[PDB]
This record gives sequence, C-alpha cells and structure tokens, in this order.
Amino acid sequence: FKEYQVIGRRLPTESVPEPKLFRMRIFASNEVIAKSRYWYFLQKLHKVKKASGEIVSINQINEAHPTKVKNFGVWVRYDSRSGTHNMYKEIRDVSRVAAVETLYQDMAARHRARFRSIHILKVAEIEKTADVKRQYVKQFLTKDLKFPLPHRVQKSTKTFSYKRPSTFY
Amino acid sequence: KSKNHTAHNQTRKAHRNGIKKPKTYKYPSLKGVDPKFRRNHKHALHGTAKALAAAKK
Amino acid sequence: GKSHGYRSRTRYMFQRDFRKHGAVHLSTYLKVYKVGDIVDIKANGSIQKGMPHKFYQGKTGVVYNVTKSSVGVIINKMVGNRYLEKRLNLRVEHIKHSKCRQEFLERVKANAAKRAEAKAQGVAVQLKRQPAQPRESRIVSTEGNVPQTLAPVPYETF
Amino acid sequence: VAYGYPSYSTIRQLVYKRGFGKINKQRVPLSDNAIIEANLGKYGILSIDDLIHEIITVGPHFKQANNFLWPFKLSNPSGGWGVPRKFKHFIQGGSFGNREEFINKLVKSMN
RNA sequence: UCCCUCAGGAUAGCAGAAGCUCGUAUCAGUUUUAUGAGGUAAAGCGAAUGAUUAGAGGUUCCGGGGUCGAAAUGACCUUGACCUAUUCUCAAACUUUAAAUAUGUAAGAAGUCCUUGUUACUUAAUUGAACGUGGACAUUUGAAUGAAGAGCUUUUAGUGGGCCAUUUUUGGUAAGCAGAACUGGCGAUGCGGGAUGAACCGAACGUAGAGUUAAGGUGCCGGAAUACACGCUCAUCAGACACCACAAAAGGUGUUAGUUCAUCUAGACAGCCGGACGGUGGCCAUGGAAGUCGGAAUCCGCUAAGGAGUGUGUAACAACUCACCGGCCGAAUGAACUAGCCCUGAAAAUGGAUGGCGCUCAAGCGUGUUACCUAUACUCUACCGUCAGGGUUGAUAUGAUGCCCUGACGAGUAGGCAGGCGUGGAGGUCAGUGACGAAGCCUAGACCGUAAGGUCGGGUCGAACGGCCUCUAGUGCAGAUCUUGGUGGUA
RNA sequence: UGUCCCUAUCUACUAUCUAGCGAAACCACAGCCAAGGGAACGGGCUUGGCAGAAUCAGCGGGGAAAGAAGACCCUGUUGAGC
RNA sequence: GGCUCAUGGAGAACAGAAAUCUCCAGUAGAACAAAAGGGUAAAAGCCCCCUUGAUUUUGAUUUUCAGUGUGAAUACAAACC
RNA sequence: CUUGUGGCAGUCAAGCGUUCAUAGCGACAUUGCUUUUUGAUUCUUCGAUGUCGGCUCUUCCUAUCAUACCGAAGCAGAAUUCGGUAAGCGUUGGAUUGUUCACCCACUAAUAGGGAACGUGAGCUGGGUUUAGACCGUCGUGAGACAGGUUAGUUUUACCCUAC
Repeated sequence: FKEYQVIGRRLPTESVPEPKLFRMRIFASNEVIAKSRYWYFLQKLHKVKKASGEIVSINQINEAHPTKVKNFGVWVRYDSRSGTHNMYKEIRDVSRVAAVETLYQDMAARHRARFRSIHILKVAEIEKTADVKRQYVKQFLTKDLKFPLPHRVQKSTKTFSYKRPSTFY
Repeated sequence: KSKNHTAHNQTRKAHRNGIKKPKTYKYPSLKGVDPKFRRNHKHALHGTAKALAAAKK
Repeated sequence: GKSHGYRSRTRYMFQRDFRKHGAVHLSTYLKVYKVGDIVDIKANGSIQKGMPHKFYQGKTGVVYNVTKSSVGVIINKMVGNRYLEKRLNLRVEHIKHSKCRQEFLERVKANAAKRAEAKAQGVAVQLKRQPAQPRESRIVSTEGNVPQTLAPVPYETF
Repeated sequence: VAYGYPSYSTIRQLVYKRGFGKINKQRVPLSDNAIIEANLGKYGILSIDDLIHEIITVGPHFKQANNFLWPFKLSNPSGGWGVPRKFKHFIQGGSFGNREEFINKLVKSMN
C-alpha cells in the first residue's frame, strides 16, 4: 500500500472562478487507484464526478519518522452482510501505511470485510499512553518488556534429517 | 406442442449480408407529386429546352 | 384474439399534453414548407385527418410533394434487412421544421463568411470542427483557496 | 482492452522492432527509411524517427502516420500480467481498462 | 406470410456459385456535435382518476332522538350526509413530473453565393414555385475512426422440431415447467480448465520447432513453492472454489472482533455474612386484606440503609426473606446489543465419495505479495495450401495455363462449388508389355503420393494386358431386421 | 384327507459320467463392482474399490436377456367391418 | 348559425327527493349509437336553417405486408354539386 | 426436476392443564425436512423395460412398537406418558375382501413405519385389471357406450456371460 495526497478542484466554468480545491488522504497501492478512490469519496460528499472535475495534484506522502514505534488509533466503516457498522481498531506499527494494511488484513480476517466493503474514516497516531483503549496494544506498553518464543520450528531444505530435530530456543 | 414466434437470430441474419440504404439518385421520383404542378413543370422544361435551342447559334 | 389496429398501442403518444389541450396556435399554419426541406413527423391527436401511423411518430424525413392542407414526406423504413422509400401524405399540423438542418444551413454561411474574409488577410481559419480536446496545461492558484481536507463520513440511521 | 499513455521510449521500441507499414495493403516490414519517405514523404515524414515523432507528438498528419502503421502484433507479456485474473478492471486488481503510465511497463514486457 | 396448415409445403430470409460495372467511393451492427421523438425504471397522491388508515375543526340547513318547562325551526350528545385543513400506506390495465440503455435525421459539388431564361401552375403584381443559363468559392473537399475493394445482377442448395446462459420478463407453489425481449453460445466445435459433463470459464483449430500466457492451479496422485505475510476455526456430522449438485427461521457465557450506556481510591462485580425498621392496626372495599384482592396515594424519625412493601405464610396476624445499603477482600467491571468462524436446529433407504488419498499455527476460511506449471490461443521461424497484388522469353531454346516476387489467411453439420484418385467399355496414339510368363490372387519386403491411390521385389499361376490424349456409363459400399451364397461363437 | 402347522422318506425315468450321433435361439465389441456426471437407472466414461491360468455342476439377481417394425394412446388429409 | 354541458348553491301557488321558472358558481367532473382508449368548450357537444361529398373518373400513398390480396384509411388531380 | 397436496419436524407462545405458557398440549402466525400419497410436467422408453395383489426370499433406512441402559413428569406403588443413545434383536395366528387400504377376534414383549424398477411373473400364482363369448341396468333411432355390476377366459425360452 501507499498513502497519497489527492487535491481535485472541480471544472472551472466562468461565472464560477476558483472552485474550492478539495484535498484527501487516500490509501491506495498506486496513483490510478488513489485518483479513482478520490472521486469515489467526493461523489459521496459533493455533486461532482470525474467528468465535472479534475485532479490538480497527486503526491505520495511518506512517514514523518518511519522508524518510531506508533500506536495508530484507526476509525473505520465497513459494509457487513446484514448492514453497515462504524468500528474503532488500534494497530501498533512503524508507518501509517503498514498500520493500515494490517487493519485491512485484520478486518478481512475477523469480519470477512473485503477492500470494496471498507472505508478508512481516520488513521490518527495516539500521542500520550493512558489513551490506549484496547488490551491487545496495552500488553506491549509495559515497562522493561521481555518474552520467550517456545517451540522454535527450524525448517530443512532437504527431505531427510538424521538427528531427531529439537524445538529449543 | 410447437412454439409460436421468436425474433432470435433475425438481426444476425439481416446484418450478415444486408442492412443497406436505398442509394438516393439525383432527379428523384416525380410520381405521386401534385398532378397540376407536373402538368405545368413539363411545359416549363420544354420552354427551357426551346430557349437553349434558340441560344445555340 | 390479438389487436393490430391502425391507432393501436397509441394511448399516451397521440395524447395531447398537460394544459396544452384545445386549439392549435396559428404559427403552425403560417409556416411555409417547400420541397427538399427536412421536417419532423409528430401527430396532433386533436386533428384526426392526414395523421401519421405511430411508427412515423418521432421520425424525420424530407418534403417531396406540397399541396393544399398537406405535404408529402419521404421516410426510411427498415423491414428485415433493407430500407424502403415510404411516402407519407401528412396534414401540416402533424409536422414541423428541424433545427437540426437550420443549424447546419447557418454553419454553411458562417464557413462562407470566414473563408471569403480570410482569403485576403492573415490566414489561420481551420474550417473543420474538432471534438473536445484534452485540456491544456494550467496553473491552479491557492491564494485564499488553501485546500479543505475532506474525510469520509461515519454511518448513522436517518 | 488495456490502454494508457505511451512514453517516448516504448513508442520508439515498438516502431523499431514491430514497425510494419500498409503499402497496396500488403503488410510490409519497414527495415529502411526509404520505404517510409516513399509513402509518407507526401506528408513530409522522411524517416523512422520522423514517423515516431508524428505519433509521440500528435501531429497535423497523426491520422496518416497512425493509419499507415499496421496494427502491432504483440506477444503475451514476459513475466506475465501479475494479476491472478486479468478480466477485472485494473483499479480492482485486474488488468483491463486505462492503466495511465503502467501501459509502458506492460507493452515492453509484451514486446 | 399464406395454406383442412400444425410430422408437410409455397414464400421471404440466411447459403454457395457464376459473374458483372467501376476503382478507394461516401459506405459503416461505431463515436462525437446539433436537432427530434418516447411515457418505461424511478418518483407522486397536504396534484386529477381509483384505492385507503387516523383523529381535530365546522357542522346548523340537514338524515337518526329526546335527555327536557306537553312544548321550543331548542341548552348537553351520539350522530349519518357532508365541507375545511392535517394524517398513514398504494396502483399491469392511475398520473403533473420523468431517466439510463436502445432509436429518427443532419454534418455540404446532387454544396453555397450573385445575376438572369421558359411556364398552359400560382400571384394584385414585374410576387413566387420547380428546373435551369451564365459567373464566383476546391490547401481547411466543411466532425472522429475504419475501410478488409465499393456498387449490381442472375440462379439455385439446405432449412422452416431447435435448445441453453447473464440481464429484463409473463403464467405457475414450483419445475431439468410453459411462453416472450436483447445479446452471446450449442446445434454444426475440436483444444486448455471446472474430476466427470452439448451450453459454464479461457480460447476457436493447416503441418512442426522454439518462446510466452489464458482460464485453472503448484502436499501426493499431478507438470508447478509441504512459498512468504497478517488473522480466524478444533467440529463424538468440521471445512474445502463460481454455473453445480443445497440448506432456513430460531438459538449457544464455543471463541474472535466490534457498538451504546452504567459502576470504580475501595470498586462493583465479587462471594460469604448485619439489618430489611418505628409512626402504622396508612384510606376504602370485608366476618376477614394488617407489607403482598386491587383504585390508588408515598411523608418522615435516628437514619449505614430498608417499598406505608419483592417472594413463601395465614381466615386475618405473626414469622422467614428481596431490593436497600453495610464489618471483610483489593485493581477493573455490569448489562444491552452487533457480526465473523464453529456448534445445536440437520431424518431414507447397496457401500461411497472436498475427484481419491489425506490434511488441524492446514493440504480449511478471509486477504495480500512474489515465484512457478501449461492450451490447437499470442510472437518469431520453417514447410503445405488458398486468396490477393505484382514481375517476367526483350533477340534472349528448357515448360506464359510456365517460372518467379510480395502479403494476408486456414474450424465446420446440412449444403454449394472446384481439383483430382479408382472401374466396365469406346476412338486415337506409345511400330507399348507378354508363354525367356499376360491377368488374377498372396506378401509383419521396398519406394512415391496430405489423400483417393500408384509403382516395384518375392511366391503361386498360365493367356492375355497396359501408359497417355479424348468419348461413354448398369462406374467405387459397412450399415438398408438389404439380396444370394458361404461361414462361424454358442458346442 | 400332507392344502396347511412342517416337513420327511421311498420307487421309476431324467439330470450326472461314458461310447456313438449331434442341433437351435441369440451374437456391434463384449462381459467385476461403488459413487459421479450423463438421453435424468453404465460392461465401457471420470474417481475410487481392486485384479492370477483352465474350469465342472447348479442357480435364476443382472445383461433395462430372448420371442414380434406396441395390439393400449396419439398422429396420418392410410384403410377395413359395421 | 346560436348556445353551453355534469353537479352544486340560493330562491317562486298547489309543488314535496323529484313537474316548471329565475339567477350564481361551474376546464368538462357532461355529451358525442356501441367496447375501451384518444380527441373536443363561441366545439366534434345541445337547439335551429338548407341539403345529399353516403356522387362520377380512375391513378398514387399509409397500416397489416411477401412490401401480394382483402378490409379500413390518407392526400391530391379532373368533373359535378 | 418440483412439493402444491400428503407425511413428518421446528421457532414465537394468546392460552388449555385447581393454582401454573411450556409435565403433556397449543391459537394467531411462521421456518423447514421428506419423496412410503396425490398432483404438475413430458426429459428416457411406442422395431415393448411383461401393467395390481398375494406367496417366497434377502438386504437396507430410522421418522423406535417391543427389548438393553438412561433422563423428564401434574413419576408414592403398579401403570402410563414425553424424550436420549440405539436398527443388535424381533415385531404374529385368523374371519370377510382379488384387493393395496380397511375392519373385527385372539395371543404375544410387541403385533412400528418404510425402501430396494410403487423389490421380487425365463420365481410361482392369475383372484383383480384390460382382447375375443355371454347376461343385466342406464344411455344411444341404431351400430354401440359405461374408471357400472356379473360369469367363462393359453402366463413361452437359460445350454450363453456375469453374479451367487
């Protein structure tokens, strides 16, 4: 995935000079998707479609600090089989994009919600700890954390072994 | 016991070798045009023929 | 049995129009039709003489004959795999002129004016029409237009 | 179909390797800028690079240069399409429709 | 379309062939620009027609009556007829409005502009109308794209049971049911895939090589990662790939994620144990009701708190006990919902099928990323053929129906046409072969031909037969419960 | 009164084996199942189960076994008796 | 050529729900031989005046369609009304 | 194929059952499952797949009548009823009827329901059905008709392969 700034305006028809330039923060694997999604969302907010408007700028946005561990509190909306539901999940990751693709995977895994049936309402980094709601994140926010990895499964590149392989670590 | 009517394959049949325009000649069908306009028009054209047969010198 | 009468399936089309009932307005009759003039076919149900078949309702032809209360129109009738030359005899309330051909016949004179002018001047006429060209390179200025960051909406009932 | 915006490089590679012309229809390989300036010298194009010019920059004789060029017979792509199933639209994770700049990559692979 | 038509025919269509007139035209199952037409989807009913629920207001003049001084063209009602402004929900045979997709026409030499000619038509007219004469404007010839040649004609085959699929759709509980609309398919179609399948997906096919892919997959069968990555699921009836070979409502403190509200410095949940009261026999109903027959009220006292009472108990009390707070403990809870995968719901007959095996941080489900395997598809090349456009015996001997150059193409039932193969005879020719062996037959021997077939060697045999150019036909067999004759397996 | 409860036993002639003589019906090719799909009930197809010469006497599940261009029903612009 | 129809409202002896009379509103809610739909308000409706275009001659055109017939219809032309 | 119809089975629970929804039942609704009925259809078969029932005989299904062991109760006992695992085990003798179906008598622990080409005709039987003879009733002028009644009415072949 990638995060893209998409500024589209509206078609400048004289009698209407300087249309109000609407910016988005689309999550998309390339520009051809990032611009198609831009139009999809702005067709749900304003009377304008790709014919009646124009993309004036598309610019990839990178991570401010792409090696600081961050608690991403993401607000999301998804079409279920029966209805639609607004969710709040908390990803812990190193980039906004890496956190979002983990959300898309853990939404697809836990509610069978595929790409077409998910809207990313917001992806806000949680400033101060004690604002982290979910325990599956508050686990990894404990002073002087350590934990083993029992049952270390090494993998051969050959069919036969001679040693009776161990699972120690 | 049978079936009755279908317009299935009838387009395909038509378009295979066909759908064609009627070719549009110059000097069109002057038939079913106002009879008294015709009756006169003859004498007009005969007059123009005599006038160019006079002009040829 | 089945019904295939002349004015069959024509409830709503030979219907008059909402608050446009009653009399035909006289411009209809004062209008002049000549041979080679392209005319529409649209029946006025209030007038039940020289009225066209529902097929020809909506069609456009060209006038071939002109007589007292009526014209004669040539229409293209596809039947199977080939068009025929269908000659109608229509009273003058069931037809009108085509702005189709009016906008062409004024473009001919606009081209004639452009060319006859630009023959004896600095020439860059390009008489042919071109479709909607891919828009040229413009600079969009953000002076009191600092883009509004839109976000998608949460779901709510009503 | 798949379509997009053909770069200079990709156009040059296509008209070089797969340059074929329509001459008395008989689809004839170019192989020589004499064969271009014979048929398209009327319109002022005298070379392979002059033809590639009148395409890459949409010329007054674009129609003529493009209709002269025979429909390119490309092969299937080099490393495949990516795309497990082609016949979805590119945006969905398919291949068909307008792939803006990614046509260049596809076409060189198909070349 | 028509027929005593419905198992059939004529008809038109689709088809083949023979060509022909000319040479990129003004053609196109297409778009654009302009200009029509439409009454379907949607919408509407405080808009008409029709349907339809609810009150409020006026009723006043009027259909039901006194309640009442017998009595009120009357004070209070239920009232029917209505009218007014609101209200809920609807319409294949309602409608103001009104799409999308389909659909008409135009986008120019047969064009435009300026003069002028006849005419028995028309005009009050010297005005028109139709057709012209004579001039003028061809770079942009008056949108895009294509064009494989465009137009024209004659003749004639087969067919006229069709069926299937997404979408629209009628009848019907429904159907692998009946009948429609547009398109695509099977029929008439092989090939790769869905294990298998007429119709699904992918791709349509001369003979080969090489390369690359489609749909589909890559544990083993089985070519191809027991690939990588984040989760979910444990089933004593798991699950496993669209058409497609099923499962529903309703449930689960199974487990995962989520939504809203409430409690926490002793929470509160726990989870054990102190009290649950005085006034007061609270009003009426009654032998009786006193906390619990109910119409209902609801205050206080010290108050840590306790309904003028949540359940057992009595004729009625009394009593035990619930909220309600509290001595104890010590850091998250209480519901009410929502959906994921499982589980219950879940019963049919021979033994049994995610294709089989098996698979449990999968070889399951959801999703992402690469790599990888392979179709008669795509690219390059060879060769075969067909078609098209060309060159060339120009003295130039060896083939002008010849040779050669260049390009594209190749599926096929019914059917058409063309080029050939084979048989009995016929005319001509090779001064053909032949008792030193014709023809016939036999041949896990050979060579030619895409093929029909041809040619040769070996054997047997013993009297005729062949190539080529033409003529002619009782001319080519696997089927007809074919004919005759012979032969079998059963035996 | 073995019709039956409920069967049993016996005799002759068969069958059986031999010498001799020696047919016919039928026969696309044939001959193992389960499911699957499929002209909706397979010997052959797909996926499994499996599978070892030559065979003899019985048997009546199957070969939609054999006998015959359904005689019932419909159609036919086919007839006949009445 | 004159007029306006349904229905409602207010009114005139017998006469009342209904006989006739008068005014006011009245987009058709009437009427037009029938089925249904369309059409129509100084009319296509209702009342009154005169007639016989419901006529002669044959052709072209539209619907059904093979672009055959039949039926029905259209628009002219030439006569006479 | 379908499941209207039939058969069986849930969900909700107004209520019936002194009191008491659910011990046992259950209205108004509503979701299924089955192919032991009957329809709907006409896909297979009209150069035939022998067309009802019974007799015999095997196997299978479970939607369990009995038996084994259990749970529930408006279960004191006995008796019965409602379920669970469960098809291992059995589930009859007769009167009338061709009947399948039905209806009685009697014993039994019980006399459950079904499928397997509505199992089973080269296995039988041939009462019924449905050829030709014949009688009656009603209908038809009549020939004749009747899914009305009645009586008489040929049940062929294995020696082949497979299976056993």
